[PDB]
Amino acid sequence: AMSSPTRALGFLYSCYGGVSTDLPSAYLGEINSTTDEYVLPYSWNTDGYWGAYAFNTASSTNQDWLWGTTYQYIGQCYLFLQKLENAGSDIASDAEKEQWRAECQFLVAYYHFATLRRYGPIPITDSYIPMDTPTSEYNGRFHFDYCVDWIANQLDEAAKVLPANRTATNEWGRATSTIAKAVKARLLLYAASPLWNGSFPYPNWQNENFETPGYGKALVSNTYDKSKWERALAACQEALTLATTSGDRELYDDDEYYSRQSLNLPFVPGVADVEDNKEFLKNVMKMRYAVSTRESEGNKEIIWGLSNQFDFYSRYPLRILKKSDGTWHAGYSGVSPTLYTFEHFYTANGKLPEKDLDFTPSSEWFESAGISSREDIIKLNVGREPRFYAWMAFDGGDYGTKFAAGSPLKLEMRNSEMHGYNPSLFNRDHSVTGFLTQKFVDPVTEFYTAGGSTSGTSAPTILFRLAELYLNVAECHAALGNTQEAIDALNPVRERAGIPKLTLADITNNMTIKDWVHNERFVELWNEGHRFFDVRRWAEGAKYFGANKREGLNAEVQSPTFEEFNKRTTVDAPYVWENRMYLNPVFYNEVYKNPQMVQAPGY
Ligand SMILES: [K+]
Ligand SMILES: [K+]
Ligand code: NI
Ligand code: NI
Ligand code: NI
Repeated sequence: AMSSPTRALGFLYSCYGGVSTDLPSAYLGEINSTTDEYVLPYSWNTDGYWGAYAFNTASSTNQDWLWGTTYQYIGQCYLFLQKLENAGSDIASDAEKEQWRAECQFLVAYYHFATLRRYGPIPITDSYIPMDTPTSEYNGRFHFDYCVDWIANQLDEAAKVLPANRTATNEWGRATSTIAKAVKARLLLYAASPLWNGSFPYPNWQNENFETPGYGKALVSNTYDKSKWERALAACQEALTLATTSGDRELYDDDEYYSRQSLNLPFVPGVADVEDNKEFLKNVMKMRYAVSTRESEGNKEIIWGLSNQFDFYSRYPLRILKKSDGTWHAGYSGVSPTLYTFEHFYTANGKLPEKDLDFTPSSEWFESAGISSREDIIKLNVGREPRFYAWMAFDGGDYGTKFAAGSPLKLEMRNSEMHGYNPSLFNRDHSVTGFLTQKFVDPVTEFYTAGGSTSGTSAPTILFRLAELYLNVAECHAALGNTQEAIDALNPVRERAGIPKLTLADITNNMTIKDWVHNERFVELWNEGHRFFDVRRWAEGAKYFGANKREGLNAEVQSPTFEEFNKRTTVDAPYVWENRMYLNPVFYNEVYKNPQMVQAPGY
């Protein structure tokens, strides 16, 4: 696709340039910092787009135009393909051309999907568009179900050609059949969901002067279609089977990496480092490593990951460690897990705290657990599942392993001169809720008194991993009424996390199979850029993202007593949900420039 093999390869490489769009876990990104998982300080709303999307002040002139990027790279793909058709065998063999075409095909499909999941019905662009094209020829949005069918067919075509697995040798992760099928699986699952399968809030939203074959001017189905779940199940089953066979993927299950890295097991309240507790404590560290390790470190769970990194300082506590020069290593402490998060991670028995007969009643959750020398730890934070201690952090508990000059950092969230609220000292920065997260934080992370620090070796940012494929299959079985099979899909994820398996006995009028799947997803994929899309596709924006839903402790008052601090407090920022927020508004200019384009409803 130009004047030499090296040139053409470089051109192909540039086609992958858009895959970091809506990067998971980047704290300024709206798909990350606008959900009920966690909140950022309201004063941080001047930075990035998260504020606009969280508080419903996004508009056609105040938006994240990722559409611009995705169609930019789609064009780059078809431009490549066009040049490659005129390319001789001195550029690439026929077999290699086929590979390159499949890579571009996958990319075009993925880029469309990345646009679809944010904007809804989109124009299908399946060729290079010369800029002297008459505006009357521009495609408008195609009906959502038309879009789904095309993307799915494009992913299936690419999967026929692409290899199922590749060796990780550098930072360029090229497409596989495994990735193609996993994208399709997530696509069809989304398509079968309430928002796109019977619960779209604007049933009369439609095209004005553009037709979709099979649908006329309609844009979204307004009627439940069970066949969508049937096709989603088959797609999810296929993706899982492929990944676990020639994809050579398996859930990360190493219990001893911490040991090979010369680390101590973590402090967990009520679970002392003794022989009878080793399994639990080792599960805690396993779950820390599960989302912070390379394939070369032994992780074979990641299906698609990127070299692109995201910031950690935003989740670190305020004062980390006093250097020998008297100044402090410091974090921003802004990523602030909600009570919703602290109430929906499981108990040690694999149940919701509220539902668990063997767990503290909600009336006592904010009382001290009375743990000697760690009296700040409340009862809610004792007796939980390994994933909770792996990924969360709280007053009186530890942050990290080697964090503060080789030792774990004890959190003092009520201390205005350590990790607590104090605008005069820390300016904008503080935990909004009194909690923190340490997900993705490398256990080897260490700040040095002499200055400097290490965050250990870097890890890919996950786009797709295998645990998701289990959860997807589980969700399809649940929708179809296949209760045992839904349970069978959830259980490998539960067992790996060190909580009990579900049986039919666990499925009741107090905890349905759909409850279990959705909560397993909330936990396992926490802060991996899913909750944004999942709450939307489930059409539960009002329920989880609405005004006053977000809660935490009394963490925005200076130097509170234990009793003042530990009180359920509504997060004090103008969060709202309105139905227009299901969709990303189209850039003002695009709506103006394309006569066949319609704006999202309410924008
Ligand atoms: K790989
Ligand atoms: K407890
Ligand atoms: Ni309806
Ligand atoms: Ni209870
Ligand atoms: Ni228009």
